[PDB]
Amino acid sequence: DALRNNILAAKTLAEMLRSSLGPKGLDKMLIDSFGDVTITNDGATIVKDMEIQHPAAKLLVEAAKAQDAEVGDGTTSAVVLAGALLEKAESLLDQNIHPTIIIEGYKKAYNKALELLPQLGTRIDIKDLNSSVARDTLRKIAFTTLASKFIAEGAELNKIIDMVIDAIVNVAEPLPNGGYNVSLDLIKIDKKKGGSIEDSVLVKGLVLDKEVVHPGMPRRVTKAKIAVLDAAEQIKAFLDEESKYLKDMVDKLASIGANVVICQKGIDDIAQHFLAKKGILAVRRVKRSDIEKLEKALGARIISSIKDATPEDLGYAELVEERRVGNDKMVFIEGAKNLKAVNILLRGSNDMALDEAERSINDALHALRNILLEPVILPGGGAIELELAMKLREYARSVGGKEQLAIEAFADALEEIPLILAETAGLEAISSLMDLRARHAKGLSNTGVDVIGGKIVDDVYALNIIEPIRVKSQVLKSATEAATAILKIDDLIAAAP
Amino acid sequence: DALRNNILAAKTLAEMLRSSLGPKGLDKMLIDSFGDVTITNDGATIVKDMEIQHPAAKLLVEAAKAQDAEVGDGTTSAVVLAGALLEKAESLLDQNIHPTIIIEGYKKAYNKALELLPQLGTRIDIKDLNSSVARDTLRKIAFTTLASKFIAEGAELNKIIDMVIDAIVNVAEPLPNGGYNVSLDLIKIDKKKGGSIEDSVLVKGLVLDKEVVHPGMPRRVTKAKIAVLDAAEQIKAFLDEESKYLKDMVDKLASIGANVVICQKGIDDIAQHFLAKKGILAVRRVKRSDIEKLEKALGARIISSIKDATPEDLGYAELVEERRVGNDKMVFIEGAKNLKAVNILLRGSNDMALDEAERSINDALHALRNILLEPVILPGGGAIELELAMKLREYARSVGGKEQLAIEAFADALEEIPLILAETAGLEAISSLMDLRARHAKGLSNTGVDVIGGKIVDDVYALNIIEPIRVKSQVLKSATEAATAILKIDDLIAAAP
Amino acid sequence: GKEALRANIAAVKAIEEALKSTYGPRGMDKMLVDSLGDITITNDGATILDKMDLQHPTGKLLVQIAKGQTADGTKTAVILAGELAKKAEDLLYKEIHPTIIVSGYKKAEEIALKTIQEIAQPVTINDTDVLRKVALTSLGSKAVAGAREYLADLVVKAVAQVAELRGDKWYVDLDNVQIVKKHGGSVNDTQLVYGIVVDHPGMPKRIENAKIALLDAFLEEEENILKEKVDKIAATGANVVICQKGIDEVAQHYLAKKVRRAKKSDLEKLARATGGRVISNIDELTSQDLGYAALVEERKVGEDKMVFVEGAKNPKSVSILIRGGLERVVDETERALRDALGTVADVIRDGRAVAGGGAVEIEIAKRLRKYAPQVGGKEQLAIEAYANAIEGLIMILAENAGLDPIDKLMQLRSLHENETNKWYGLNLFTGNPEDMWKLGVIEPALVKMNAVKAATEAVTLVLRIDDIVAAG
Amino acid sequence: GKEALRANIAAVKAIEEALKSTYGPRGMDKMLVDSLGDITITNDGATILDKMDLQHPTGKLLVQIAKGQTADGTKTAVILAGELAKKAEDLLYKEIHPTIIVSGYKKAEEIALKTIQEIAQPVTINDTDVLRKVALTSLGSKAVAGAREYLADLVVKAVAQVAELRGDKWYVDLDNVQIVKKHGGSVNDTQLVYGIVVDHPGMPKRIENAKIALLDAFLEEEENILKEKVDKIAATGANVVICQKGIDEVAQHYLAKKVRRAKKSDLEKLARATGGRVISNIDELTSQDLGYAALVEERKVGEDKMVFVEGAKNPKSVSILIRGGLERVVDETERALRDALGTVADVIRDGRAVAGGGAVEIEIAKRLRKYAPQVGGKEQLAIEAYANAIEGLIMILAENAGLDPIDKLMQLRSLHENETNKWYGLNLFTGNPEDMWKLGVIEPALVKMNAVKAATEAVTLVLRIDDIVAAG
Ligand SMILES: Nc1ncnc2c1ncn2[C@@H]1O[C@H](COP(=O)(O)OP(=O)(O)O)[C@@H](O)[C@H]1O
Ligand SMILES: Nc1ncnc2c1ncn2[C@@H]1O[C@H](COP(=O)(O)OP(=O)(O)O)[C@@H](O)[C@H]1O
Repeated sequence: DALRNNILAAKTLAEMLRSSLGPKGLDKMLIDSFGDVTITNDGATIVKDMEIQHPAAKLLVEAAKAQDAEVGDGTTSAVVLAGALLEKAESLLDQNIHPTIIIEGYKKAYNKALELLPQLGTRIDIKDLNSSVARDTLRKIAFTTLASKFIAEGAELNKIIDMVIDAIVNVAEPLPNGGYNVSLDLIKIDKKKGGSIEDSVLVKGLVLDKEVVHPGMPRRVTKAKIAVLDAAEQIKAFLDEESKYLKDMVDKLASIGANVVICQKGIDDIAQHFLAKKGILAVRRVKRSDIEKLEKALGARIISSIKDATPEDLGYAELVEERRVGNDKMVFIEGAKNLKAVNILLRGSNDMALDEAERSINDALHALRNILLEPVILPGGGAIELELAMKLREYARSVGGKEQLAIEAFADALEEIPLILAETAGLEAISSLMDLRARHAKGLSNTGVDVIGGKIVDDVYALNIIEPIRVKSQVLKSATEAATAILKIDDLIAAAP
Repeated sequence: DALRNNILAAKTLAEMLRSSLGPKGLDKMLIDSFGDVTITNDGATIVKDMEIQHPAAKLLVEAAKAQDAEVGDGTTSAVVLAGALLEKAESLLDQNIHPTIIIEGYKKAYNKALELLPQLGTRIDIKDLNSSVARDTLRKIAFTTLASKFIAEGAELNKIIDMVIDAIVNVAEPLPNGGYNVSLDLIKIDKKKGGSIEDSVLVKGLVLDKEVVHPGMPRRVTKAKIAVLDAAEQIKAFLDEESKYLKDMVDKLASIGANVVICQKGIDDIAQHFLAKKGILAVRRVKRSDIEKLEKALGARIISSIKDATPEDLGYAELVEERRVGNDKMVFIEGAKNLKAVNILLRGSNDMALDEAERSINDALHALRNILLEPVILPGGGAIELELAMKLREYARSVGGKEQLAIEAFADALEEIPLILAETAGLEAISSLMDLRARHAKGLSNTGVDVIGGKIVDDVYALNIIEPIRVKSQVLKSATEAATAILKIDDLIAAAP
Repeated sequence: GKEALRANIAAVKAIEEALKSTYGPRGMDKMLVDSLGDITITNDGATILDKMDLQHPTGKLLVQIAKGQTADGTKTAVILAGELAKKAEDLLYKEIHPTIIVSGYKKAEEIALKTIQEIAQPVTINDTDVLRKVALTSLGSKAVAGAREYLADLVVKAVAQVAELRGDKWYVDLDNVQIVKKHGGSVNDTQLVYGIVVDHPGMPKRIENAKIALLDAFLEEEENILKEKVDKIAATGANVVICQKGIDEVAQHYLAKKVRRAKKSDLEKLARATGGRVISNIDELTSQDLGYAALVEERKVGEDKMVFVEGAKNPKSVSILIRGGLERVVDETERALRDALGTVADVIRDGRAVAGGGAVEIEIAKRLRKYAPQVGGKEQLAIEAYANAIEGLIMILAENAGLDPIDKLMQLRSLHENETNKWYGLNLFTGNPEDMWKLGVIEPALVKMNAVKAATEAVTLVLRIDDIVAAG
Repeated sequence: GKEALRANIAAVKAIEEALKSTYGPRGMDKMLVDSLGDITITNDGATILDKMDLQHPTGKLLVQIAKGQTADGTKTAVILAGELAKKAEDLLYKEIHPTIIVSGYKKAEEIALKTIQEIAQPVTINDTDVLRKVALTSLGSKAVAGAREYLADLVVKAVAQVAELRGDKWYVDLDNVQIVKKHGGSVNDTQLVYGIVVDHPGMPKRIENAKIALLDAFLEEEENILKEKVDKIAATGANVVICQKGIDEVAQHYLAKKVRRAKKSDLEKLARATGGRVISNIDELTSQDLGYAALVEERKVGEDKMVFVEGAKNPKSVSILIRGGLERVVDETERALRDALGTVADVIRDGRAVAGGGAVEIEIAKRLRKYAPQVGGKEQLAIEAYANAIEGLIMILAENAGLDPIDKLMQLRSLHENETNKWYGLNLFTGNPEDMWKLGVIEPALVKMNAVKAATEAVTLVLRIDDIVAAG
């Protein structure tokens, strides 16, 4: 009875996030008690910020928070599932089946499903971008994540995808599972205001400056860079040598062996001409926050005074180029020392499209990271759930006792994802599921639900509906843990703090 | 307000018969207050036997009863429609549109629809059965009516249809509309127990007797028939002439000029031999109720005594034949005098299949009669309603004022028939209608709903879904009259008997 | 009109609950209470449904349906219909139109009947062990005071007489079985008689080649009339005279110088057995309406006189005397014996038998689950639900025996994966699953089929009706 | 979670009902009641929504939405959103998922914006009659005491100044318009001034080529400090000094030997017009932060002193003095004038105008009905509903004029079958349909578009939200 109350608590909580599932996930409005509001269909945000009431529900929240902590993508999917499990459990309680039995059944079912996940997983090819196999995969998954959230034109999108791909080329790899570990710390997204999205560009760093003097060298093959802080009693007075000074400064800079000079305070025409004579690439003044970032990568040091300077402070980069970027000339720096992150110049014509593009790239990167960590894809749109359900019924048959009903009840819960996920698309929650079962049991395991298009698809891979295994297994895990923990609790007891 | 109450009364009544519509019409259970019950999905039976409560509803019942009186097929269709009209009217009342306006609008819409019915009607060919055009039509409509109510095998059904066709050949015709007036008084259905349905047979009369004596004539081309009542103080005693008597009786019968003798009391072997010598067709004894029927058609008279007999009492028939009918020999009589009705020998292996076959033939005959009276067919399955709705919206556009909304509201009511009719088949009441609209406005007017198969059909004529115009127009009429009469009533007043 | 449908389903569920615990060979008894205060304790379901205080139209209807075509099987039909109704409800909550559920159930019914027809083991009148088993099957749980293997004998012996083969099938005219009862001793004193039995110094006793007068029908003038009436009968050569209406003792004296029975249900079978016919008015009486009885007589039941019509012409004649202590005993004996006669009669007339214990049921479910995915979406669910509703019977059967339903269901389900365990059912006394055929748990296939059929019909009727209306 | 959605729809419908009758050029006034007891009588919808006692989150949200990008148009957006919400409700009862209704409405929005873009009549700053008409459009129903054709003049004259063309579009920096008010006489005493206006014997008055100090910012020690502060300012060469904080009269004496304003909304536009900039702390004050004003001065309003900054450097400078009797008059005048300025500004900056009277509306509906069947089933209904919801505006507009809604709707619908009546709308005073363009019932296309856009956004937001949750 108290158990049933807990079950109802968790269930009623799950009922709310039932609608926030998938692409067409309805919105939820969070009222920040401070007198503010934030609305979203995001599981994490909702579950986090919301002030939950009932303990069981709070525990479900806890499970969800863990689910988010382990990985970002799937959070709601876990809660809805947990709710489904409990809802299917309460039907077995009415069959007078002790909770512990149901729990064990669910454990076994979970283990079997967990075992079956890879069996039903389509492994991918990550052997280089030379081949373009990876690109096609990355394109599919890109569009998978991008399609739901973009209203932008496809041509603009394609460029963004091209950028993300170009990014992924550079990012690191762990060997053991033949997968790739995309360190998001190795990606910059500089939001430049003004210009079209197609003007956006990727490179290992750039200062967004124009060549100070056209006579000045606009391209240097083998480069050497210097960072200058100062623009070119016991009394100290400057010797009466005005231009000779400047010339000597430039000659010292040339003597150190530098080909590029990025002055902090900016360069005067005389210095420009001297630099132009020596064939040095001059750059206008830059922000302190910018130069400070540059020197550490470039392995250089901000020179306070050129008289005291030394080649120790001399940096280096593989290539530097004054490139055109949407009729806006900019200095690009390539492959210098510690490359670290790849820098995106994001040309947004408006703050909205700017933040939108940034958001898109971020989501795409996160998803691609999640799939890359574990290089096996699953047929989304609820297909894999149905497949698992079939396999789990088949597996349930070979188990006896009340546990045969517990496992079968685990399967009936999975099938709530296809049901709900389609329902969001306004399709009949029932006929869709039986149609799916028909198409599935008598066809490919890839039969699923396209929520965007709002239709049942015979093969969801063809519609570029893909789900990582790393997420799915974790969702399954945390969901099972949650529903278990709820079912395992007998009743409540008054305590003393 | 009182008007709204009346509207609600009629509406609530119509709500019940909403489900009893079409083939899949759900059942309604009538409790005969005497302590008895009868269940049915029939409009007439329900509306009739039910003891209605509210006056408005009673008036709707009255309208329905009239609708049934004029023609049998459509009764519920009128009530549901009326309900729809009132329901669509109450929405215009909320638009603050005076009832009289709505009434006029509905009148105009009705007149236009009534005008459009023939325009959208597919006239048929009734020029003889030599051609088989009529048969194909009759086959389609046969299957239209038969399909919903038969669970029997098609091969058995085909024979029944063949019989009905063979019947219709013989039945009368009115000239003015180039149609046929099937007088159901010109059809007999004799329910013979024992034998298969395929053994059933049609003929202009038959006595179901075997040839009394095999030597006796089993076939007579040019026949002459006699009906015999008696089998072959002031004191009266029979002269001692035993066999000579019989022989003389037979000779008298032969002298009159008869070729067939159907004795009421049966014939003895001696008489049989004499008859066999004279070459007369002898028939065993028959029931009084049977012979009485025979003599009036046959233009003969039941002879009390052959000594006093005369050729005035002599009947006649075109042909008589001892025919085999399911390994059961029977005397068939063909085309005698006043042919009147065509006689069916209905061979039922069981009382159920017997009454079922009879029922089938009856319904088929009634429907075929209804379509034959007015030789124009309409696309059933709700197609014609949708077509009318389209045309009536088009027509409504060219009318102004509040009446443009009254007519449009007449159209919205018609479309409730497709909606409801599909809903009975478990299809979504909404998507089906819009799908129909799409298929209809952009395609043939024959697009409708197959309730049996439970699917939307691009052309319902191809699925043999046909509706007579005679019924439809009347339904439209009585429905309009009803909804009108309801809307026209302002309020209730207490009276004195 | 869901509101009208739910009430029907509730009614069906109510009647199910009424007859639920009576089910099985360990079925508990129900105590019927008349408004008078008098009572009737019984296991038999038909009897309950008869004497039961019916409330709902759909109820009385359901009862009217379950009793149609064999006394037993009603139990099964009712409970099955109840289960089907409940599962239908479960399906209805999922927003599935009734016309779909009906169709599904119909398909399921067809597959079920196919299944029973397929499984069925053909039997003959010669396989008497089967007849005995089938008899004993229904007799279990009747609370009859012993002599089951003797009452079963009487049944087997009874049906044997009432049987003659015109063609392929013996015409077991069950209606020729007379059934009476008296108190004293026990059911071991129960006994058959070839002829019909019926419970002044009068006319002579031992009539050989007896002609039997079967007749359902100022003071001095009345005396003359009555004597006229008697003489009319005397003038037809009637050895023994039977009546239903009250006879004036003067006419008894007259006839004595030349019984009034009580029930026509006896006179009926008397007319059946003797070959004579009943007459409404003695003015029409002849000598051919008199029945032939080769050796009529009378005998003393321990506490009462009783009439015996031995040597009746017709071969298919038989009667049984029931004996016992309390009323409940003799009554339950009567009803039980009726059930037995029914089952055995159907076995003979049909010629097929199956195993009880719910073997056929789990087989049917097993089949339905296989056939279910082969049809459409929404129907599949209905069929599956049908299967579950069938399994419900096994579960309830387990419940009534004090066993865990689900465990035994799962056990049997697991066992019935083998082709070679298609007979395995639930041994309620043992508690474990066992081959129900060897244990003599056998029943007529026709009974099962009919139960399924009637239950299906009932539930479909419940689902087809949308609303209830008062007519005139 | 329908229960949470219906409440939202109810909230939207409530706010619609709140602003409904204010709509149109015969819009009634609403009486706002503060809890203090004080009141505010007004027609302007924005003002209402501002001072209104908002209850629901969705409400405050809706208000927040309708006021986003132009004071007027809010009315339209709100009421439209209300209609859309009601029709959405009507669609919801038909069991249509919100994500469908949303999509439909979005399509309808697109077609609507296409329609407005298509119909729109291009205009220029030179077509002053249009500017006048557009001004007068919103001014109708304001209950302003006459001088509409004069206030409109002031508007047309006002926007003309604040306008300079860098490229294709004039940069009408509307924020340079100062607005003050005083009592006395009537609105015929209203009057423009090129420079900004702001409501001891002190420093000199007529300063030619004036440098303007813009500054938002034991007793003997404090005196020394304050005098230091004054001298600091004096040492920068400031002709006239402006402050916001309270100034000690001693500093007024000092400065007099060398006003404190009240609002920064004035100091803002002063900083805008003079070319100078405000300083938070006078320690940072220089000579370049001083604003240039070619001929500053002061004048007497009939009842009060008032400050005038004439000859401000910036070309785009302008201010208006409002005059009248009661507070409601001058306030309604202010708000009305704001509305006018907004509309005209948008006409100039956008360069397109359409006819009021609901012409654009019935055109949009007319278009939507044509486009509706070209898309899917359930969306078509949503689009149609959208069209109806748009027509609702014409109907309500008819209601607020004391006319029969439906009749006039039907009339206009009938009229708009002709390509040549695409401007025809409803003459509320006349009562009959008429070409709204000749009658000077003209409005900025951008306003209509924005109203549609914001209403659509609001309703979709209402429909997208499934439930409301308390967070932290
Ligand atoms: N000896 C037995 N062992 C197992 N099941 C039995 C036995 N006898 C009867 N049954 C079961 O009981 C059911 C019928 O019970 P019920 O109708 O209550 O009694 P009756 O058979 O007397 O009508 C059948 O389904 C059959 O399987
Ligand atoms: N003179 C007029 N004749 C007809 N309609 C008008 C007139 N002036 C304004 N309208 C209508 O009023 C609506 C705007 O009203 P409202 O927002 O209440 O006032 P304002 O225009 O001052 O904001 C527009 O849809 C427009 O069609």
